Amino acid sequence: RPTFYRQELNKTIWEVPERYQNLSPVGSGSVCAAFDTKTGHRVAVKKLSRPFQSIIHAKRTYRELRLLKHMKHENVIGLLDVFTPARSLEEFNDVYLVTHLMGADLNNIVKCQKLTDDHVQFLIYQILRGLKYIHSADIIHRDLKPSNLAVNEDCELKILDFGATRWYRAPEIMLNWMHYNQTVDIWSVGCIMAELLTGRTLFPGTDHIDQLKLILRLVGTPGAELLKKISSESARNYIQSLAQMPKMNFANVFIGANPLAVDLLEKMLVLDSDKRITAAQALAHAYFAQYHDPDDEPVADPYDQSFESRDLLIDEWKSLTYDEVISFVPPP
Ligand SMILES: CC(C)(C)c1cc(C(=O)N2CCNC(=O)CC2)c(NC(=O)Nc2cccc3ccccc23)s1
Ligand SMILES: CCCCCCCCO[C@@H]1O[C@H](CO)[C@@H](O)[C@H](O)[C@H]1O
Repeated sequence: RPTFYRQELNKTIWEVPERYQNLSPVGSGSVCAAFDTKTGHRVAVKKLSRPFQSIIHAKRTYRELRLLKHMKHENVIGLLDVFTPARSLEEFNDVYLVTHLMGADLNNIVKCQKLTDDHVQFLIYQILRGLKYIHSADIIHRDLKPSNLAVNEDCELKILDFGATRWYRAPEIMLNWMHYNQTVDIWSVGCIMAELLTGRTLFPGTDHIDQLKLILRLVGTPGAELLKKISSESARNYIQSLAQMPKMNFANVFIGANPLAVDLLEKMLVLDSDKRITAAQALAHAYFAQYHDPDDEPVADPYDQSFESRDLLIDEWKSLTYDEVISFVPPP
């Protein structure tokens, strides 16, 4: 066991190994940047807020730890370390996770640099590559947005989840469909891509219903083929009295853009989730001809998420979370 030191950072107590120094808050869990003396690199340390307060908190803590231990891909957040000051299961109450610090989020980059077409190919390529991996573990992000995309000075990107969101959300989620295929994530990529291309938020909705209104103005009101799959009688009625609205031709909307980028956006921003391109299919799209390597777009090992169906006691989730802290093995 290492030697821990304590310190208070903005009305929070932080107890971490001496390994990590120069902690400075960046987020509120809450997150500090820090300097990892063992490598010389900068890290982000997340301290879980109240990890075992309820059964539901306890399950989310275990969820995040299990997920982060599983993710081993260049374009997805990965765990460098996980630690607790606690000397035993009965003492266990705090959880800290450590990852490589990337210097900026994509939101930051989009505001005072107009990206070139080459930049858009590389940034979206990477989000797709990391998504192919996440999806191959039967995980859905569900909140992909520029603030969840950490980017370095070489514009290398990783997907994470800090935890409006609305501007990037698939319309089925905002109408609580409850099913949700993984292409809800592809909807988000289409919104991100549009905004990388134009400099402007695609669907800057003011609230929940304005969000859907703006979405339908671009993509059109549901076509017969979509309406045929709608099981809920209310939904169909809720839909049939919004404005009878045409799909816009995206070629007309994203004026200056590479026609291959317009094509790909048409294949992402389809209302019917069944007809949206998959991350794997997208990686093969000619827009990414300069980046695609089918031998280097890997998939995840199988991910057991049977815990998701289980209704356990706090201390059960807590001993499970403790087990995973102990079995952690750092990357090379
Ligand atoms: C991208 C992917 C793989 C779908 C993630 C899911 C979650 C997650 O927690 N879950 C998302 C799904 N929903 C929930 O129930 C929570 C679990 C992540 N968690 C984090 O990205 N955590 C962190 C965020 C910001 C800073 C960090 C610094 C060091 C370590 C981790 C950090 S990333
Ligand atoms: C008024 C706005 C209408 C939004 C229509 C969203 C339809 C999304 O697409 C649907 O998603 C489901 C997965 O959630 C699938 O089961 C359906 O088969 C598919 O058609």
